[PDB]
Amino acid sequence: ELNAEIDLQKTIQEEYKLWKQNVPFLYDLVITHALEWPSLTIQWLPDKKTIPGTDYSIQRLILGTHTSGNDQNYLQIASVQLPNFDEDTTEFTPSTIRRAQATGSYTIEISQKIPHDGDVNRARYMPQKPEIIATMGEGGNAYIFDTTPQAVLKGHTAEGFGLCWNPNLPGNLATGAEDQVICLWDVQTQSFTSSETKVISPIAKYHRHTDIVNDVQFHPQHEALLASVSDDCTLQIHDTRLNPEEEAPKVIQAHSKAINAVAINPFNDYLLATASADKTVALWDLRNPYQRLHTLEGHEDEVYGLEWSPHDEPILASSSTDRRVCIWDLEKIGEEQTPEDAEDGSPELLFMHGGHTNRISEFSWCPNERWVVGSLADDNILQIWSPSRVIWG
Amino acid sequence: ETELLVLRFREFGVNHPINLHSLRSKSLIRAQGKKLDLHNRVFLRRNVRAVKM
Ligand SMILES: [Br-]
Ligand SMILES: [Br-]
Ligand SMILES: [Br-]
Repeated sequence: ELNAEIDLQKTIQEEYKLWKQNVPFLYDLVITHALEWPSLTIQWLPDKKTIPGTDYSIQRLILGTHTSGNDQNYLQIASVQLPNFDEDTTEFTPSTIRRAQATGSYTIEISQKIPHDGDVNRARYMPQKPEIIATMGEGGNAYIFDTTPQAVLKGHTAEGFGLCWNPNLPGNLATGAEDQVICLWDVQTQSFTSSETKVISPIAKYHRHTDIVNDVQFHPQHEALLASVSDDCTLQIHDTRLNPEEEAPKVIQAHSKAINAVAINPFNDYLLATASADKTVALWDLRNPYQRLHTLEGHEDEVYGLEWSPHDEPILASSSTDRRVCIWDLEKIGEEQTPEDAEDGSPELLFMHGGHTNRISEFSWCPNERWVVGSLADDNILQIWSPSRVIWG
Repeated sequence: ETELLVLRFREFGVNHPINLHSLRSKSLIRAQGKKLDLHNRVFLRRNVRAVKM
């Protein structure tokens, strides 16, 4: 055990040195930054601004804290000087707008710091109104903030990490927690003042999982479809218009071990992915739901993080306690490989990011750039990276 | 206060829906081919190459 800890800390040090040696041959962009507090959550906000007179743009990240002691917790918005490194994403013609260099200097400042009650287990901006952010906080309360608390959502009896807005019904929110419950909420920001904290109770509670509910997501094209995954090893599809006492119209024994994440494809309405403690990502056709489409193998430990590319239908990212973020290309499924190439894994494993030296907490695809990801680990390090276009183009 | 480990500028110049039924068959067919080629071999291929050389 002492020897295992010695060996693990040794292995990680060697891996990180080997990674740094190969970064020039793997990425078009790598940015690292030591945060003052570690964050459990990350999400890019939708906005990008080209800064006149500079070689960068300003893009923003939603972060949180988890002090877990007698220190104050905060919801944070960080502002990143994202260097102009891509001819395709920046209008360079006004030559006040310069191209960035490897010698340049770029900063990250905490642009907003809002006191938060408890660990920030997860934070998501409302898609229809990006100034509104929901969090999962102390004891299972969820909180709503207007960044330009406004509400507290009481219903959960244990902390939770599942939280998702409805992209087709503004202010509709779903949450899932370690109390085995999923709560639905109607958050009307009209009510918001600035003085008082409004207390909201759920519009519905689902008692359909028999263990911790780890993740929920609404279908991007159906305002009544909610997907949930749980430590009870099920993926469940709920029709929010139906009687909550009723069973979920479909219960899928998707894995034989805990399922940590669910991700619905933003372009293909029937394509869904689940990430599990069995070290695997499973793909599903919602029309043919009890028979898995494919298994994405490669991670060496539990898979926790999962997010489709916002730009390319066949591209999927996952993260794992094996300290890797992997990017998969579904179009390569079933191809043949040389024996040497197969040593790196399945052909659909397009790219591996191995820059983190601890458990990966969460990652988020940058919506305003080409193949840019922001990712977090336990040791306060934020990384903003982009694989070489030679690999994905 | 940020470390920039690499920057390589992307110069000027360089998206079809997935059919899920086709993906399912390709997954299953590839699995059949990889059990036949790699799993519990009945002889060592390197043995045959050595004898034929
Ligand atoms: Br969301
Ligand atoms: Br299809
Ligand atoms: Br031989």
